[PDB]
Amino acid sequence: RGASLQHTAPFGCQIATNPVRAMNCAVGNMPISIDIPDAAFTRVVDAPS
Amino acid sequence: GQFGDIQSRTPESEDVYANTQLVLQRPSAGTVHVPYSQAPSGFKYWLKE
Amino acid sequence: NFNVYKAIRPYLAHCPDCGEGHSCHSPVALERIRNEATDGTLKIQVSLQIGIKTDDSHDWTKLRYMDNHMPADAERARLFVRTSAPCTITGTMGHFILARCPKGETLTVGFTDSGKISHSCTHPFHHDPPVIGREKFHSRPQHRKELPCSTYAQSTAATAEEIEVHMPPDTPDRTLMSQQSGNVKITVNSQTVRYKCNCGDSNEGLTTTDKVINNCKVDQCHAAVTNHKKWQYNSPLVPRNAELGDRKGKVHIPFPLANVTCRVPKARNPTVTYGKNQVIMLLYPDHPTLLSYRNMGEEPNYQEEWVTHKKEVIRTVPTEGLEVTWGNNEPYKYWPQL
Amino acid sequence: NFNVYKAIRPYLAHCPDCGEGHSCHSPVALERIRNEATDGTLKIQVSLQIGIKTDDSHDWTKLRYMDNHMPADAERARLFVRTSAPCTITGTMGHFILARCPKGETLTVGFTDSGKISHSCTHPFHHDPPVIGREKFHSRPQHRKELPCSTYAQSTAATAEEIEVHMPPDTPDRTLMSQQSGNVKITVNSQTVRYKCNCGDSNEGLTTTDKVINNCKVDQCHAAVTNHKKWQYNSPLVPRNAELGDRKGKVHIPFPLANVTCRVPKARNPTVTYGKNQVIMLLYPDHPTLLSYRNMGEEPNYQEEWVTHKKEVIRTVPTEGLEVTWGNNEPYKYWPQL
Amino acid sequence: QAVVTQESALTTSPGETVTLTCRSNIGAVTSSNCANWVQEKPDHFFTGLIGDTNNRRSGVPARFSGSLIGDKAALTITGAQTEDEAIYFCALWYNNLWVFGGGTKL
Amino acid sequence: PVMCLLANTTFPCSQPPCTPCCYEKEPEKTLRMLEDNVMSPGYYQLLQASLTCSPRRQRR
Repeated sequence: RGASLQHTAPFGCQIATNPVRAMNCAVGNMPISIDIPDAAFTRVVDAPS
Repeated sequence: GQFGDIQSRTPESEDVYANTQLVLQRPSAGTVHVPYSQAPSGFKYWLKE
Repeated sequence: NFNVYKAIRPYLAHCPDCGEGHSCHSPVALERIRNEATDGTLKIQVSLQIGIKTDDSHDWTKLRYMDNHMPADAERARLFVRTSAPCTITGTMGHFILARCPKGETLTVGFTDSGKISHSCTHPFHHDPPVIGREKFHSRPQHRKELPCSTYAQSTAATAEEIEVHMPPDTPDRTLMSQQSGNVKITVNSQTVRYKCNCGDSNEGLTTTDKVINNCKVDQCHAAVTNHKKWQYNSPLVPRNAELGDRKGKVHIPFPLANVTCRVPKARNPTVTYGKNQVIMLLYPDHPTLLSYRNMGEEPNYQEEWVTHKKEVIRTVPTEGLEVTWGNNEPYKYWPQL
Repeated sequence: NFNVYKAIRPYLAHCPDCGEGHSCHSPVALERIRNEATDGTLKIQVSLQIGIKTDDSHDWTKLRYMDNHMPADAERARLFVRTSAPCTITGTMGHFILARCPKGETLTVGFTDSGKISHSCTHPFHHDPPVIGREKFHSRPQHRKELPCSTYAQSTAATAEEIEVHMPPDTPDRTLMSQQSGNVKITVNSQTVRYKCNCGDSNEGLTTTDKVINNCKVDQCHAAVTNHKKWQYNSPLVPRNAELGDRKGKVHIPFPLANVTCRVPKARNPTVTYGKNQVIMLLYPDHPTLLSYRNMGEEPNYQEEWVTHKKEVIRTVPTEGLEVTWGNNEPYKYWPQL
Repeated sequence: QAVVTQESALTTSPGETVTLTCRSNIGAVTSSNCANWVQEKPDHFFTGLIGDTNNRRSGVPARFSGSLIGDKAALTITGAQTEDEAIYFCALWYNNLWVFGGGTKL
Repeated sequence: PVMCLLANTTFPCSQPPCTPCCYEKEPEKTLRMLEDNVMSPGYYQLLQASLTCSPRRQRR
């Protein structure tokens, strides 16, 4: 039988199955692009000194 | 887990130097069962060793 | 309705482990001891029709087999299975028998007959349990980890169940040859008496009544009863019909396996003295524990060990880290403290 | 007089491994497996009145399992102790049952019910006591020394022993109130029935009357059976005073252990050939035989091994002497003379 | 077996003792079963005619009491009348749910 | 909707080609019919219909 992908997790990996899932796939980068509303950012006069 | 986990400061003494790692576990599922994990007999291990 | 035991016919089989070194035509033929039970429910095939009354109906205290060309009905209590210990009987439906028996390499099926006829069914039954969790624990646990596993349940209804029954070859009988003394004065008893007489002229006949032969000895007449009254579970250990081809039926079967769960143990994780990149975990396992260390990054070096006594694993923990899956619990984390 | 079951009560506790994997509230639940005895006396804590009569008789043939609001008395031979197989029960009184079983890791204390309900409490009972001696003994010796060890002795005196005889918990009672015609004509039938309707108004009362309620839960009238007549030796399976404070009691505890001395055998004298500084001894053990050879003086060299097959160990006999002990006989000293 | 049953023709007169059976076959209908001879009207008007297995049935006539009588919960309408004359629906319950049997049309 | 064929005619499934009540009287004819419907999908409903508690000693 042997150890499964959870039992044999390289990469610091979290093995998931049915469906296969990289829970804690410890690798790489994630590009997060937040186009937020700019009116959330109060201006240079909007802040205290 | 030490050989001498129950320390009798007197031979029929009233004090017991004992840190057995008796950790209470989660409750019994719908039935009154004491979920409580402890270390084994350290003098029973001293009986074993 | 479901008169499948009425459709059943008790037929004994020449088993090899019958007791005293002699296996014979007993009603206790272990046909196919299925080890498909993922949780540990053994599905054995029995030579009797277990759970069958004398009229083919339910015998709620009775066990059914074929005794002496008739139904061999007995008590349902005495039919036991000794694999290595007194086995936990699950169910008796037809040939199908449910076993929560002990672990072993052999299996005898010892059934107490009506005249105390303890028929043995001896074979190698390598009863070995499958592993749940990391701990080598045998018992049925009080609390612990949920393992969704198999279980060879005793579903007696034949949903995908099909036993190959058939009218077998002719049941031989030494009483069918009658004392005609040099005549063939064969008594029938109402059976399909295929008598091959060893004398002149008509030394044949699938007779239905008693005959009288001239010039043919009683040792010449080989008589047998026509085994064509019911479908019997046509396994290889039974004498199949050489007078039949493939004319055989398939009836519902017992013992349907299903998916169940199990409770496993998670033992007390020992103290971990943390020194420089190395934590000594003084674990005291009470079952044979699977403790695994894995690297926290790409190069895992996936070590695993089975524990019998207490031991202090000096885990040289990486800077990437170490996953320590001991017991049945979640694996411990090792990040090196700066 | 000591009617120990008078303040006693057979308490059916949820033993998890009862047989067939299911937990059940049987009184043969293994409360406390006292494995303290050095000589093999295992004291199983019995949740029923094992050895005590159900009617409070002191009867060795009567084991009263406190079944369903009554004492149900069964035969004394209904209990076995299958650890690896059924072991020899030495005695059984009330809450205690001290016996001698074989080697094993699970322990199912089987008990006979009144309908033969084999309450076989299966816990993990890792029973194998490490015996002292120069050989790994199995049975009682022909001639051998009585080494002092423990023994769970058969005096059932409740002095220097105690059970935590706390208050009996209130029994749950779904059996009391009926759904008269589909509606609330509920009954008490003679207890401290903590009745509580599934609606306001009639929603309380620890009385013994009937409930005339409508439009609501007929099953919503949920009640309890109050038993203020006896305490119980407060086993951890039993639900304690969370519907109580700390009003707990204490009573005696039987089956008290004391010291004994068990006779163990010593093996045959091995064949010893003494050549030039060399003492070759051929030990053939009947058990795992401790053979230890050391110096007779300041250089210890205290080597020792358990022996399992025939072994012709050649000790280079020291000038300070070869002190060897191979089995339970006293050791040979070697003076390497000449 | 669902029978609060009785004699199939056992009725009283106008003001007569309509003594029907509403009982089980092996003995009585229950009292916590409420073996009664309840009312059965035009359009099958179920109600307490004589109900509760020892007691009366209010909303049925002033005579109707389902009790221990006959060979069952005896639905004794002591003054069951021309307005009380209907199906004495023999009710037998299990102490969880009450089931009407056939009843006796008085 | 089924097509039972008991060597006589293409009858329905449960009301077979010569079904029902096959096992209580002609058990060898039931064995030939279980040769048919053991190889027959529509006679699988005769293997459960005139087979599965549908013999000639069927009491209903």
